[PDB]
Amino acid sequence: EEDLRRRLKYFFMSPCDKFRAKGRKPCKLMLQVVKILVVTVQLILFGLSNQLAVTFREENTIAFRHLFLLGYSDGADDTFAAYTREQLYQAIFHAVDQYLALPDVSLGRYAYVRGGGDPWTNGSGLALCQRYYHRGHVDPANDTFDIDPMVVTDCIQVDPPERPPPPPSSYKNLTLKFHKLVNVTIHFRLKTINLQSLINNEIPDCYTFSVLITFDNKAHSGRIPISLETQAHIQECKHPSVFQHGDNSFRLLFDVVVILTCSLSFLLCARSLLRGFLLQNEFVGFMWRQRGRVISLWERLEFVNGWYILLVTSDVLTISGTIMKIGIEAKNLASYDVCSILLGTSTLLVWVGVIRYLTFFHNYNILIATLRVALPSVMRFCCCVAVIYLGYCFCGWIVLGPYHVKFRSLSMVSECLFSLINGDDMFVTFAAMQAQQGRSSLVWLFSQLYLYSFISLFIYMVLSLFIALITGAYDTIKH
Amino acid sequence: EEDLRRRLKYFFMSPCDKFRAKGRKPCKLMLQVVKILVVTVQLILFGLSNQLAVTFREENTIAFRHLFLLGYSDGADDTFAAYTREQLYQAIFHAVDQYLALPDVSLGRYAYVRGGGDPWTNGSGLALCQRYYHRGHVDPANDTFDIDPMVVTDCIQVDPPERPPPPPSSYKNLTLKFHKLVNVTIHFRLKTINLQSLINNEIPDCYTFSVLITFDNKAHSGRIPISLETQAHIQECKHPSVFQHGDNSFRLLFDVVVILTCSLSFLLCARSLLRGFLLQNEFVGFMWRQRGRVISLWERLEFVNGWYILLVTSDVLTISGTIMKIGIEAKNLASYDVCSILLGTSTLLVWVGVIRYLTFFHNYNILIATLRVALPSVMRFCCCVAVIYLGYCFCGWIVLGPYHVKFRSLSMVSECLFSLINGDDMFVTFAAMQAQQGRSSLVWLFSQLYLYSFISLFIYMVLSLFIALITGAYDTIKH
Amino acid sequence: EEDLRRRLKYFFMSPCDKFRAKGRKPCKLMLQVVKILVVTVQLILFGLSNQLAVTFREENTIAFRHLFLLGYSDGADDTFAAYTREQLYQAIFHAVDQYLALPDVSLGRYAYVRGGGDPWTNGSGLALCQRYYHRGHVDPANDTFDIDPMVVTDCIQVDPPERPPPPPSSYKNLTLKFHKLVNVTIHFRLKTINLQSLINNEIPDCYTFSVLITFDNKAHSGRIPISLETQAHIQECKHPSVFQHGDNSFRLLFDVVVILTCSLSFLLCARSLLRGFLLQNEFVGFMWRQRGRVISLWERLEFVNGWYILLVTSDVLTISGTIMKIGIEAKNLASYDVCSILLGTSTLLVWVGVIRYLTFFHNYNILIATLRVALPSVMRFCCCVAVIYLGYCFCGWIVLGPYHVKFRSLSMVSECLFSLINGDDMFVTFAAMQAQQGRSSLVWLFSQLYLYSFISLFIYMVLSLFIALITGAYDTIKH
Amino acid sequence: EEDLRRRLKYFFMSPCDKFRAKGRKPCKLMLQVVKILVVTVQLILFGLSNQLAVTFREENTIAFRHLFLLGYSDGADDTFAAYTREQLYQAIFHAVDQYLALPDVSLGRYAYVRGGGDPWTNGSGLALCQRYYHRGHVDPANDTFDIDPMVVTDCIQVDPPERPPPPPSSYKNLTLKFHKLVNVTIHFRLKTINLQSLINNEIPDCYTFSVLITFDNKAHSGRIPISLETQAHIQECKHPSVFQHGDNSFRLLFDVVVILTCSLSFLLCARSLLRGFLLQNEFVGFMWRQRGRVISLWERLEFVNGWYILLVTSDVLTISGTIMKIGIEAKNLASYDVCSILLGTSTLLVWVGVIRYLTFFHNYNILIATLRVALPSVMRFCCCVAVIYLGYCFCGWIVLGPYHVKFRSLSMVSECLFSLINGDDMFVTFAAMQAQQGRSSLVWLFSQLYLYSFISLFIYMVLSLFIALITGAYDTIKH
Ligand SMILES: C[C@H]1CC(C)(C)N(C(=O)CN2C(=O)c3ccccc3C2=O)c2ccccc21
Ligand SMILES: C[C@H]1CC(C)(C)N(C(=O)CN2C(=O)c3ccccc3C2=O)c2ccccc21
Ligand SMILES: C[C@H]1CC(C)(C)N(C(=O)CN2C(=O)c3ccccc3C2=O)c2ccccc21
Ligand SMILES: C[C@H]1CC(C)(C)N(C(=O)CN2C(=O)c3ccccc3C2=O)c2ccccc21
Repeated sequence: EEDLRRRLKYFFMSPCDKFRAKGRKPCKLMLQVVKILVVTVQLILFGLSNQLAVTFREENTIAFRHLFLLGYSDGADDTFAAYTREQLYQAIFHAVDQYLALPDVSLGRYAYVRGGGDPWTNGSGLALCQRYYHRGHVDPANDTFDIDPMVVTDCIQVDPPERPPPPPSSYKNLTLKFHKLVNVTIHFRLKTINLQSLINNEIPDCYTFSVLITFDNKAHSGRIPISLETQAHIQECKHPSVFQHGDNSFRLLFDVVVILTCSLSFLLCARSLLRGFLLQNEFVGFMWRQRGRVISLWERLEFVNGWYILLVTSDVLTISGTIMKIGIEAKNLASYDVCSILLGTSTLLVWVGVIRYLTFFHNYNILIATLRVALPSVMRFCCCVAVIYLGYCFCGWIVLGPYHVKFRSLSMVSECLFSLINGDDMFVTFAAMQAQQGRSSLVWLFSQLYLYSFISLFIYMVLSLFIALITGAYDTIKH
Repeated sequence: EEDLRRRLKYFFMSPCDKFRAKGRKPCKLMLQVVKILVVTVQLILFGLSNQLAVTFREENTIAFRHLFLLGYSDGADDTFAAYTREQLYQAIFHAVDQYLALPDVSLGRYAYVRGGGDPWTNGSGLALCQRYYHRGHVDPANDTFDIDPMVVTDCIQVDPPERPPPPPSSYKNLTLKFHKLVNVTIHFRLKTINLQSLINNEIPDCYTFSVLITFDNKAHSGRIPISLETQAHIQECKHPSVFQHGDNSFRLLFDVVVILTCSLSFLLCARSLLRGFLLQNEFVGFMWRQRGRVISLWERLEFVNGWYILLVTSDVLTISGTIMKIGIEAKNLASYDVCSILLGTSTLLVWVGVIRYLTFFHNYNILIATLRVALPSVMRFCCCVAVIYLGYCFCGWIVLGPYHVKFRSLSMVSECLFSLINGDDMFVTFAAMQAQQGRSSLVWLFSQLYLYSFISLFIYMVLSLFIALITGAYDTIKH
Repeated sequence: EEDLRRRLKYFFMSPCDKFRAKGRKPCKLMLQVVKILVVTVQLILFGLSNQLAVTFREENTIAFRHLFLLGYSDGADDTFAAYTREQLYQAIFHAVDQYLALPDVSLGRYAYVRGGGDPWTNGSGLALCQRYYHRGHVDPANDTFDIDPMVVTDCIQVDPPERPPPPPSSYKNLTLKFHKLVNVTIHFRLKTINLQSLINNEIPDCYTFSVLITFDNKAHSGRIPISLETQAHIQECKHPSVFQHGDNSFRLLFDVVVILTCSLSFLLCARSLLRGFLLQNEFVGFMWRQRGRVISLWERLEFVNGWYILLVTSDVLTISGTIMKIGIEAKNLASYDVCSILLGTSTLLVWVGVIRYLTFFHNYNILIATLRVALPSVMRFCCCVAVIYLGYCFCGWIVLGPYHVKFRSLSMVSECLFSLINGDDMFVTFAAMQAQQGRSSLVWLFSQLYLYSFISLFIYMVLSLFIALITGAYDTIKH
Repeated sequence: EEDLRRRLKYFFMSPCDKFRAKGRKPCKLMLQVVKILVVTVQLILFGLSNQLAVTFREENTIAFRHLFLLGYSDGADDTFAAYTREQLYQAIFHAVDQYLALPDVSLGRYAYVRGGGDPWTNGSGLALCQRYYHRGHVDPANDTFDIDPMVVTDCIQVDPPERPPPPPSSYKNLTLKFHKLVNVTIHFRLKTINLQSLINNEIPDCYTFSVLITFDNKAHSGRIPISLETQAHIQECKHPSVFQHGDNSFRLLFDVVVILTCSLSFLLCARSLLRGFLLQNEFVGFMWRQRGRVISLWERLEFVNGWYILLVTSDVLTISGTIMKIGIEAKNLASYDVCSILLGTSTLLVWVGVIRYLTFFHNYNILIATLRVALPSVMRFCCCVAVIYLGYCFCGWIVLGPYHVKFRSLSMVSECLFSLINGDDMFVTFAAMQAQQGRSSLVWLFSQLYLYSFISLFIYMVLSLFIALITGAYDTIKH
C-alpha cells in the first residue's frame, strides 16, 4: 500500500526486527518471561499449603475409618459391607462405642459438637438414623405385602460425657426392622485444630469434619455397603502473634508483585488490542482506494492475533487466582480446589506463552502452525469419529456397565474407550468378561464383538487417518 | 441419458440440492435426528432398570458367598478351596448351618422352597449330593483298584423349620469317601422380593435364586475349589396399585413413540428401497439402446446404497427391542441381556447414522469413504495376518495354556494376542513365565521365542502394512 | 530359452494355470488343506490330556503348600519367610506333623515311599537335612570367627506308621545352630494315582511327586524364604481293561492318519525338491549356449523355493510329534513339554502354510513379499539397534537389578526393555524407583536418565526408522 | 588439493580401505572388540558382588520390619500406621521388646552397639525419642492454646543385657502427650557379619545397620505412619586367610587387564586426536591458496569425530570404575551405587561403540546418520513440546497431586505424563479420579479436561510431528 504500509507491516514483524527498526525498548518482552517464573513459584508456594489441607482432610478420613468401622483395613473401601444381622449391629455399635470413647482411644484431638442442625436435637452430638419404610409386610411365599415409599426417620440422639462429670444407654435397645430397612446413617461432626500448618506458619486452621457413616441398603441384596464420608469446614479460632512476623509480609508481598506483573502485562496487551481496533477502522485501505479484489470481510474477523486473547485469558485466571489466594490464606475464604484450578490453568496457559516467544529462524512456526492448517480437517474428521464413539459409549454403558467394573458410568466408559484406542487396560476389559463366560454368554459374546470392533476400528482404521491428517498437514506446511 | 437422466441424477444428489430442486419438505431428515434422541433416552431409561436387575442378582450372589462359604472374603473367587478333610467338612456344614439359620442371621429376606424338582424329594429344600465313584479301591502302593466312571448320587435332603413349630440331624452323620469323591454339590433355592425396584416404581419383582455350592474335585489334586453360582427366576406375586399411576402410562407412551418413529422411518426407507427396484427395471437404459460398453451386471449389485440397509437393520433391533422392553417391563417376559444387546446395537448403529447425514462441503466423505477404498486391500491383507494369528493362537493355547493364566482358552489367547499387538499386559505375559524358568525350561524358552516373534512380527512387520494400507487409501482418496 | 523354457516356466507358474496346462490332478493341494485340519485337531486332542497333566501336577503342588507350610495362603509365593526362631521351628515341625498325619488330614490320596535314594537311609521317608557350616564362630563385636565353606549335612530320617501297627520322636530334639545355618531342606516323595484322566479314559497315570521344602538361608539376612517345589514321575501300575475299548483304537487311528498325511505331503515335497536338483544340472542352459550376461552363480543359491523347506521342517515336527504322542499316551514315555512344543510349532508353521496357498489375483504376494524386500534393510538396521539394546540390557541388569523387581535377570531386562519400546509397565518401572528416591538417590537419578533415554530413543527415534523401512518397502513393492 | 589431499582423504576413509592402502596393521580395531567383552564380563563380575550387598541390606531391612513393627506383613509399607493410643503404645513397646529379646528370637546374628553418637548417652543402645512441642494447650472448643514450634527431645535410653549377667524398666513409664506430639523416633544400630559373601570368597563384610523406626505425626491427622529405614556401614573385622588364595589374584589380574585395554585404547585415541590438531594447523589449506569460499571457521569445529570423543568419555568411566572396584573389593572403599553407574554407563557407551565399527557397504550409516540430520529439527520441535509439557507438569503437580497417587511429586508427574504419551496407566489415572467424583467435583471435572487434552494433544497432534520429523529425515537421507 501507499501510506500506511509501514504501520501495516510493522505490526506483524517479529520483536527483534520490530525493535531494530523503530519504537521503544522491549519491556513487554521481559515481563512475560518474569511472569512465567513469578506465577510458577506462586503456584508451587500455594501448592505447599494446598496439599497440606488435602492430606489433613484425607488422613483424618482414613483415621475415622479405622476408628468407626469394625474390621476395615486400608484396602477395600468398596467391598466393605455387613452380611449378618449381629455383625451389622456390631458395626453400628462400634461406631457409637468409638464415638463415646474417642478422646481416650484417638491419637489426634477431636472436640465434639452440640446439635445446631436438623439431624440433631438441642444437645445431641452423635445421631444414628434409620431410614425405613412406613408401610411394609414383605414375605416372598404368602400374599399381600403393601409397601409405599415413605421413609420414616427413627433418629436416636446421643452426646458424650466430658472429662469432668457433673454431679447434677438408649441406643443399646436399637432394632432395625431389616425387611423394611432402607439404610442406617450415623452423623456426627468433629472439630479439630490443624497443627500441620506450621511449615508456612499459619496456625489458625480450625477444622470441623462432618462424618457420615452410611449403612446403605438401597439394594436389599443381603449386603449393606458400609462407608464413611467427611465434609470439612474451616475458619480461625483466636490466636494472633507467636512466630508469624515475616511470612505474613513476604507472601503478601509476593502475590501483589504477581498482581503487578499480570496487570502490567494485561495493560500492555490492552495497548496491543488498542492497535487492533485502528486497523479495522482502515478497512483494508478502502480496497487500496481501487475497489480491487472484492474482499468479503470475513478474514477481517480472523485478522486479529489470538495469542494475546489467550494471554489475557491466562492473566484473568492468574489475577483471580492471587486474590483467591490472598483471601484463602489471610482471610475468611475457604476453597483450595477453585484457586488450584485457577492458578494451575493460569500457569498451564502462561507456560505455553513461551511458544509465542518462539518465532526465531522462521522454523519453529513451521512445526507449530501445522496444527492451524490441520485443525480445519481434524475438526471435520473428529465429528464422524466422535459420532461412532458415542455409539459405543452409550451402548457399552447400558449393556456392559451392569456386568462390569469399567463401564459403570458414561464417564468411565469415555475413559475406558479412550484408554482402549491407545491401548491400556485392553486385556483387563476382556478379562472382566471371563466371569461372564458362564453367565449371560450372549453379553460375553456381544462384548467380544464390541471390544474387538471398537478398538480394531479406532486403533487401526480411524487413528491412521488422524495420523495421516497431522502428517499430511506437515507435508503441506514444509513447502 | 435422454429421458430418465433427471430421475437418475436426482436420486444420488445430496438432500440440500435435492430439496432445492424438486419434491417435498425434508420430513425424513428430522425424524432420523429425532430417532437418535428418542432411542438413546429409551436406551438409558431401559438401562436404569437393567442394572437394577444385575446389581440385585450379583449382590445377592456376593451375600450368599459370605453366608454359605466358611472363610471367603471379597477377593479370591478362584483360589478358594479346601485342603483338609475336617476343613472341607466345616465348609460343607457351614453352608447347611447357615441355610438352617438363614432368617436369623441374614440382612435381606429369603424364603425357602419345597422340593418340586429332581435333586429334591417331595418336601426337601437343601440337598447336598455326593457325586462319588460306584467302583473304587485306589491305593498307589499295592495292586488292584478297579475303577469305572459310574457316579452314584448320595443326596441328603433337609428342609428348615418355620417360626411357628408344629407339635405333630442326618447330615451330621455325613461321610464323603474322599478317595472315591468326584464332588459335593449343595443345591438350594431362595425366593426373594426385589424392593430395589421403587426408583422406576415396579415393585413386582419376585425373584427365586438357585444357589449351587460346588465342592469340585474333578482333579483329585488334594485341593477342592469351593464356588457358589446363582440362577435367577423372576415373575410377579400379587400387589396391584399403591403408587404406580403415572410411570405405567409414561414409559408405555414413550416406547410406542419410539415404535412410531422407527416405523415411520422404516416406511420412508421402504419408499427409498421402492425407488431402488425401478432403476433395476431400467437395466442401465438397455445399454443406452446402443449395446455400448459391454456392461457385466456385477456393479449393478453394488449400485444400491447400503446405509438404508444398515438403517433398516438398526430399526429392526430398535422395534424388536421396544416390544421386548414393553414385555419385560409390563407382562411376564424376563431376559434383560437380549433387550440390552438389541437396543444397544440399535443405538450403536443409529448413532453412526449421523455419518450418513454428514455429506456437507464434499469433504467428510473424503475422510469416511477411504475405508470403502481400503476394505478391498484390508480384507485381502487381513486373511494372511489372521492365518498367522491362528497359528500363534492354536499354538499358545495348548502349549502355554497349561502353564499360564492368560492362555487357558482360545478366547483368552485371542484376547491376549490382540492386546499384545497394541501393547497391554505385554510384560505380564513374560512375567507369567518367571515361575516356569525353574520348571519346564523348554516351555519357558519356547514362550520367549513365541512372544518375541509374535509381537515383533505384528507390532512392527505387519501393523506397518495395515497403517500403510489405510494411509495409502488416504493418499489415493485425496486426489 | 529354446528347448527347456516350457519346463523352466511351468515349474514357477501358479497351481491353477499349472493344472490348466499339463500334468495331473491337484492331489498335493488338498492334502495340505487336510493337513491343517488334521494336525490342529490332533494338537487340541493332545492338549486335552496335556493340561490334565499340568493341572494335576500344579494343583497337587498348591495342595502341598497348604499342608506343609504354616500360614501360607494362595498369594505370596515369594515374600513367604520365617523371621523368628520358634516360628521357623514351627514351620519345620508343621511340615513333619502334616507329613506324619497326611492320610488323616488330606483330601486326595498320597502313598509314602521307602528310602531308595541318597538323601534317605534304607527305610526312611521324610528326611529334613540341615546344611550348616563345619567351622564357624561368628560374633560381630569380638575377634576371631574362623569360617570355611564346608557344608555338613545333618539329616534326620523319619517314616510314618501305616493303619495297622505291628506289635513287633527324634526330630523334636532338633537344633539348627542358626549362626552357622546355610539352610534346612525337607525332602519327601508322595506316590499318587491320577484319577483326573478318565475324560480321555487312560486311568494308568501313577505319579510320584518329589516335595522339596526349602528353608533357604543363603543370605543370612534374618529372613529365610520358605518354598515348596515338586518334581513329578509317571508310569503305569497294573490295571488293564475296564472301559477303554474305543479310545485306544480311535486315538491310535487318528495319529497314524496324521503320520500318513504328513508322510504323503513329505513325499510329494521330496518330489518337488527332486525337480530342484535337475535345474541345477542345466546350469542356466549353459548361459543359453551363448556365454551371455556373465552370471555369477549366487542367485542360483536363492533360486530354490523355501516354502517347501519350511513345509518339510514343519512336517518333521508333526511326525516327530505324533510318535512322541503315541509313546507318551500309549507307552512308557513321559515328556508333555517337548511334544507340545513340537506339535505346537508344527501347527504354527503348518497354519502359515496357507499363505503359500494364497497367491491369487497377484495381490496377496504384493503385501506378503514386502518383508522379503525389507528383510535386507531390517537385518542391517536391527544390528545397530540391538547393539544399543544390549548396552541398556547389560547396564540395567547390574545397576537396577539389585534395587528393583523387573531387572533381576537379563531375561527380565530383555522382557522389560522390549515391553517398554511398545509401552507396557512403563509407569511401573518408574514407580519401582519411588522407593529408591530416599536411598541411593544416584541410582534413582541414574535410572530416570536410563529409562527416559532408552524409551525416548527407541519409541521415537528408532521405531520410526523401522516403521519407515517396512512402509518404505511397501512404497517400493506396489510399483 | 595439491600436496596434503592424500593425508586429508586418508584420514576419513574406512578402516578396510585405509588398511589396504598404507599404514600399519589394525591393532586398534581388535582392542575395541576385546574391550567390549572385557568390560562386560567385568561389569557382570562386579554385578555378582553388587546385588549381594543390596540383597543383604534390603532383606535385613525386611527382617527388621517383621521384628520391630507389630502387625506388619510384606505388603503395605505405606498404609501402615497407628490409629489408637494403646495400639501405638504396643507398636512402640513391641520394637523395644524385640530389641531387648533380639538374639533369642532372630534368625540372623545382630550384635548391639554402645552409645558413641549424639542420640545416645555413654552406654545406651536403643533410644526412643519423643519430638514434642515445648508450648501447647490445644482444645478446639475453648480459647487460648499458645503453640510455638520448639521441639523438645525426650529421649529414653536403654541397652540390653548380654548372655553373662554381671553380679555387680524406665520405658514402661513412657507417656507421649499426643496433642503435643510431633513424632516418636526409635534409633538403634545393629552390627552384623555378612556371610553371604562366600560365592566370590570375600568374607570380611562386617556391616552396621542403623535402624530408624519413625512414628511420623507431622500431620496430626489421627494417623501416625510407622516406618523403618536402615543405613548400612561396612568395613573388615579381622580374618585373613582361610580359602582366599586364587580369587584375590584372579579378580586383581582381570581389572588390571581392563585398565590395560582401556588405557591402550585411550592412548590410540590420544593419537587419533593428535591428528586432529594438525589439520587445524593447515587452516583449510589456506583457502586452497585461492582465498575462495570466504570460509567462516565454524565447520572447522565440527570436523573431529564424535564417536572417538564418546569412546574416550566411556574409557574414563571404565578406568575410574575399575579403580573404584579394586578399592571397594580389596580395600576400605564402600560405594557400590557409584561404581555400578560408572561401569554400567561405561558398558552402555562401549556397546554403542560397535555402531562406530558398523560402516560397511555404506548402508548402516544411512540408517544411523538420519538422527544427525533430524536432531536440528528435533531439538527445535522438542523445545515447544517441552514448554507445553512443563505447563501440564507444573499444573498437574499442585492441582492433582493433593488428591491423587501418581502426581505427588514433579518427578512422578514427569513419569506419569511421559507414560501417558505412549499409553501406560492411562486408564488408572482416570480411575484415581473416581474417588474424587463425589468430593471436589471441580477437581474431577478439571482432571478430565486435563488428562484428555494432554494425551489427545501429545499422542495424536504432537507425536505425529515427531514421527514425521524422523521419517522425514529418513526421506531425505536415502536420496
Ligand atoms: C481424543 C480426540 C481425538 C479423536 C478425534 C481421536 N477423538 C475420538 O476418537 C473420540 N472421543 C470422543 O468422542 C471423546 C469425548 C470426550 C473425551 C474423549 C473423547 C474421544 O477420544 C475425539 C473426539 C472428540 C473430542 C476429542 C477427540
Ligand atoms: C483386528 C483386525 C485387524 C487385523 C488384520 C490386524 N487382524 C489381526 O491381526 C489378527 N486377528 C485375528 O485373526 C482375530 C480374530 C478374532 C478377534 C481379533 C483378531 C485379530 O486381531 C484381524 C484379523 C481378523 C479380523 C479382524 C482383524
Ligand atoms: C524386536 C525386533 C525388532 C527390533 C529391531 C526393534 N529389535 C530391538 O529393538 C532390540 N531387541 C533386542 O536386541 C532383542 C533381543 C531378544 C529379544 C528381543 C529384542 C529386542 O526388541 C530387535 C533386535 C534383535 C532381534 C529382534 C528385534
Ligand atoms: C521424550 C523426548 C521427546 C519429546 C520431544 C516427545 N519430549 C516431550 O514430549 C516432553 N518431555 C519433557 O519435557 C520431559 C522432561 C523430562 C523427562 C521426559 C520428558 C518428556 O517426554 C521431550 C522433551 C524434553 C526432553 C526429551 C523429550
